[PDB]
Amino acid sequence: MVYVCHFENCGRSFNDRRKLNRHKKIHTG
Ligand SMILES: [Zn+2]
Repeated sequence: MVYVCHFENCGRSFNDRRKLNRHKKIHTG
């Protein structure tokens, strides 16, 4: 699935769950 890291430190979009899941770590630590 595609997801959008529209968060207040990124404003990015990622055409894969693996690419958002691996990136979301950088917004948890
Ligand atoms: Zn992001």
